[PDB]
Order: sequence, then C-alpha cells, then structure tokens
Amino acid sequence: LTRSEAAMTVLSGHVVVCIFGDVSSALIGLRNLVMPLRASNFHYHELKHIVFVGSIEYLKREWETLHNFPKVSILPGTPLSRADLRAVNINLCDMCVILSANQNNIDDTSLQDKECILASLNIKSMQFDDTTGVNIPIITELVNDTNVQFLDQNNNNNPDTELYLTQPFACGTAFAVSVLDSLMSATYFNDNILTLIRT
Amino acid sequence: LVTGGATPELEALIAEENALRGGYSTPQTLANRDRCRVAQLALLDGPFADLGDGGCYGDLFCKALKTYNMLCFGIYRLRDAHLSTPSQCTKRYVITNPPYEFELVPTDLIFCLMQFD
Amino acid sequence: LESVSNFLKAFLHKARDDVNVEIVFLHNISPNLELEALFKRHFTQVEFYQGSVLNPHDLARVKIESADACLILANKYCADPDAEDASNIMRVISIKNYHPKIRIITQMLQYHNKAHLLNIPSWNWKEGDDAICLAELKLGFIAQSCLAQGLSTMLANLFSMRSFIKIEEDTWQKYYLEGVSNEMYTEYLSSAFVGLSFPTVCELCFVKLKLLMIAIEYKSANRESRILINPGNHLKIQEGTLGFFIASDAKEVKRAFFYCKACHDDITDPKRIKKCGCKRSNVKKYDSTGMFHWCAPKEIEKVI
Repeated sequence: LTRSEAAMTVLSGHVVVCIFGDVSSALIGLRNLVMPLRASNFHYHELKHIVFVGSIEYLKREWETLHNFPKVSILPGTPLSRADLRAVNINLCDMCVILSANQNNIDDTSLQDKECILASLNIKSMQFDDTTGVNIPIITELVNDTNVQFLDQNNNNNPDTELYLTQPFACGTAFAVSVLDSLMSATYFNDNILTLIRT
Repeated sequence: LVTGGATPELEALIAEENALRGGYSTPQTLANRDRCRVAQLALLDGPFADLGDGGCYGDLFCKALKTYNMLCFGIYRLRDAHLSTPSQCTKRYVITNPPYEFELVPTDLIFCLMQFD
Repeated sequence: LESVSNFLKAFLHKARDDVNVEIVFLHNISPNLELEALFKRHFTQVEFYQGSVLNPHDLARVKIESADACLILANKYCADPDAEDASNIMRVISIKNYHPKIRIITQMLQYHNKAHLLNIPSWNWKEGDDAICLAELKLGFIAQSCLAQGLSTMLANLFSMRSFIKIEEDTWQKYYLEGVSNEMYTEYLSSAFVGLSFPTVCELCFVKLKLLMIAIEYKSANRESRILINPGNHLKIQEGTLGFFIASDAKEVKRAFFYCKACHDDITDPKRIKKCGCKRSNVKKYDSTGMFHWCAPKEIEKVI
C-alpha cells in the first residue's frame, strides 16, 4: 500500500503493527503475532484488518509465513514517520503495536528501546481534527523495565517504584519482556502453568 | 541570524512530512517575506562614495540607518590597507563594531542588514 | 578525550568571570589514561563519576536534582547520526523523568531529529532548554559567510571569550583585536525608549550610549515572543522589550536600561549620564509560510 492508496481505502477498526526491521535484522517471527488474531474462533467479520508499517525489505523476509492469512496489508515506510501513521488512520485503530525489532543490536543496555520510546511518544503527541494522540490504544514492547517509566512522561512517579506499580505496565500499555523469564521460573515450579498460558 | 526566519511553524511543517511544502502566494505569505539580510557593501561604487574618502564610521552608520535603515556590523578591510607600499594581496580581515571615530579606507566593505524592498 | 578537551577549553577559559560552577561528568566508560590526566589538570573544577544517565540511581548519585544544568554532548563522528540522536533524546527523556524542572542543553547531529524534543511535554523552550544542532548551525554559518565573507568569524568572536592581548606595532592584528574585544549581550530596554521607531532608538543608543543595537524580542499574545533583526521604521518599541546589543563589556550594556533624557543631559558623557535614580497563473513559488523560495520537485538526472 502506498500512502495515498492507504488513505483512500477506509480501514477503521484495524490493528497497526509498527516494526523496525532491516535485511540484516533478525527475524522476529511475525506469524506468532498474526496467528492468535486469525483463529477460527472468530467470525469473518470479527477479524481485524492488520496493517504493517515498516521496512519492506524486512517484510519480504517475513512474508513467507504471512501470505496465507485473510486480511493483512503492508505499508512500506517507517513507524517514526508522522505521514505514514496519518495514512493508516492510527487515530481510528483498534490497537497500535510497537515491536522492538532490530533486536540484534546490543548498544549499551537501555539504548535498545530508543526507537520504541520515540515512536510511542510521537504517537501520543499527535493531534487530529475530525481528538488527541493520548486516547489511541498503544501496546509497546520494551526490554528494560526502567524504560517503561518513560512512557507516562506527563505523570510523575518515584524512581524507586517497582515495574508492576508503574502506570504504563498496570494499564497494559507497556509489555516488558522480563515476564517471560518470570513465566520460565513459574513453569519450573509448576509444569501446568506454561501449558495453560500457551493454550 | 544564520538560518533565516527559523520560526517554530517551519519546524512543525518539516516535522510532519519530513519535507518542505510549497505554498500558494497570499498577502500573509508575501508579508512574511519582509525581513533583513546580511550583506556586504563596497564604499567606492555605492552612493556613499564620498564618505569612503577617509570619513568617519559613525557618520556613514547614521546615514545608512536614517535613509536605508541599514545596520552596519563592522568593516571588512584589506589586510594590506595600512601598508604604505603597494600590495596585490586581496585577503581581508574583520573589524567588529568599529568605534565612531574610525577612518574609512575607500577600498573597504561594510557588513550590514539590508531591508527587503 | 577529544570532546572533553574541546568542552573544557571553551567552557573553562581564563577570561570567564563566573568561575564558580563545577563540572561533573557522568559516563559509564572508564576513562583512558590521557583523559584521567586531563581531568587531573582541572581537578579542582572538574569531577568524574562512572554511571549512566539512563540509570536513575546514577542520576541520584551526581545529585542532578540540584544541578544547575545538564549538558549532553554528541558523538559527531559516528556511523549513524540517527542512532546517536535517538540515544541523546532518550537520555533527555531519562533526565526529565527523574527531575522535570532542569535545564538541558543537548547536541543534535541531524536537524530533523529536533522534532522529537516536542514529543516530551516536560521539554520547555521558554524555560531555557535548547538544542545545539551542529549540522544546522555550522552550515548556516557557512552559508551566511557565502553571503558575507567573515561573518562566521564575527559571530564566533562575538559569543566566545578570548584572552586579552596588546599589540603596539601597526599591524592588522591591532584592528582585529580592537574588533574582537567586543562581545554580544542582551538587556531590557528602558521605559524612555517606548513608542519610538527602531532606527531612532538604535541611533540614540549608538551615538549617546555607544552600544550597537542588533535586535529586539517582540512580544504578543496570539504569537509567542519572536526575535526581530533590524526592524524598519514601521515597528515601534513596546513596553518591556528585550534587546540584543554588541558592547565592549557587560557593565557597558546597563546604560541602556538606566537611560532617560528626562533626567539625562544632552552631553555625550556616558559615565555622568548613567544615573541610579532617574524619572522616579497560480503556480506556487514559495513554501507554505513563504519564508523560503520553493520549486516543483525535479529528478536528480535533470540537474546532473
């Protein structure tokens, strides 16, 4: 989809997946994101149109396991572009996903989430004329727990607060990857927990 | 001074689309044109040729400000201007905010803010 | 070592009168021997601590909550300017999150990355937070030198501090130093100048007060404070306007704020003049704003 074509097509009530990929970047396996949204448990009208915003060179690598899905569209570009988000009608989306792709870099420790925080604040700072950017439902993947506290920039909280007490984590806006290690420990303590979570 | 009318709305428009956006001419558009540009004026050929013949800096500053509204930063002057011997060097150095009682070599340039016409 | 050396040689120049402020460096990399030696030379004004401003505990260690300001230096010689700019912006985000009311001066490699600063609501330009855009500023200096040779040298001498030197012999250095002795200052204009045109006030300030008035800050309600360079006859100075001058010293600038004629004589004696108590078809050729020339897009092959 071009910017003009995406703007022309009405695609409200959709799911935007904003990814940061490249030919050198490691594959994140986007199929595991689209499969739960494409379960037969939903009726066809229940299905949410999925639109990807990212580098097309990476999507071509990821496209082999994605073409067999019903309603998936791809808009080449970058998540940090404001016009790209305008065309997608990101103010009308059901959920906007910021994926911490390009993970193969280990630049410093917390600098890995620079792009995710930048894109999140960029979406939050938008204005629309028929609304604001704050009301847009956003889920952002972060790898450092402290970085989560950067999402609610307007609100002030103590630096000593735990990850789970922060507003972005409590509201479900920020997804921290440490929950997977916690799930691993829980699965060690009880094998059924992982089976239930996956099911 | 250096960028030229770096208003925040230009920042916003460049931020939105990462490109400059062409605009239709409007009275407001042509009004935003009226500004001041840095320029260098030569004493010999300009209207103030007489004031270049050793005249004071302040007199020419006042004459430019009163009539043409020209604010003179300073003098861009030949390196060998004070050399009594002839010299073919064309390198010139900068004098910032010269005093009022400054002699003006005829072969000098003046930094100024020229108004738009 | 290079960035610290440049920052220290510009910041800690001997001519500075405001000598009190202490510089505290915070970086996670252990300094090399040359950088340790450089810190040792300025041991009594420069301190170092190992940590990351991303880490809130490290921010608390350097007492950044009570720090006067935070200066963020940029890796100018980096493979990807965008990555460095994003890292610096995220550092700004961390510092603002720890303490929203702190002045931040950050260096930016690319011009288009400054927009992300708007994304931070705690970022305030009016409070004093600014972005030093290296590429924008340098190329603007070079372009304005293309308009007028030596303007870059003029401005560099204006905002920098240089050691005082006396040259007796008649050389071009004499006039160059008489020029560089000046510095660029700003001060509030006196109430006596309200209502006059800019040329009149500039002429009076230059002739009587020996201050070369550069610019005025224009205040309005619908539009924020805007800087005006050499306003013409039509504009009139309002109340409480900031003004940019070029003056030999900072003490010389105050004569603009304390000046009057209701108490000040017609004699050109600035010492005796200054008084503590006084008076009391349809083709588009321009951008959307029209501030720059604009042209229809052309392919690269056309201009090859």
